[PDB]
Amino acid sequence: SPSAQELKEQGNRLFVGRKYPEAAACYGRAITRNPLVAVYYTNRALCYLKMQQHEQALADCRRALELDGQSVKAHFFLGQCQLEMESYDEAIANLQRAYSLAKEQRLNFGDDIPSALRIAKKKRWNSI
Amino acid sequence: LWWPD
Ligand SMILES: [Cl-]
Ligand code: NA
Repeated sequence: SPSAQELKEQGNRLFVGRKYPEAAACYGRAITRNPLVAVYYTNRALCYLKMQQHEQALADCRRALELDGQSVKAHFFLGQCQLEMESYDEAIANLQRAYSLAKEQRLNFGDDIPSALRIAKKKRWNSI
Repeated sequence: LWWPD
């Protein structure tokens, strides 16, 4: 009878193995065991991005933010969802918030957040 | 960033 934490770890292993629907299902099993852990939802949202299920990813990001309003990954994945759904102004806001939160939390993701920001601004402009 | 936690 795997625990929530155990299922999260199994889902992580499937994700690295590129088994994205299987990983998403595993994170769902984790949520069943403990639905109050934001990371399970942001992990599943990442899977949904890999699966082109943007609306499903967005909903998971919203669940995560209800449980951890400071989640860098929740804001970043939300912005990535909104970018693919052509909501550029919201995408920029969420990616900027991810940047600020990562700075506040002393997290170093290299140029990954600035890079995404330039896409959303570039795409916002190219749409204009 | 692009990996699960
Ligand atoms: Cl990947
Ligand atoms: Na996509």
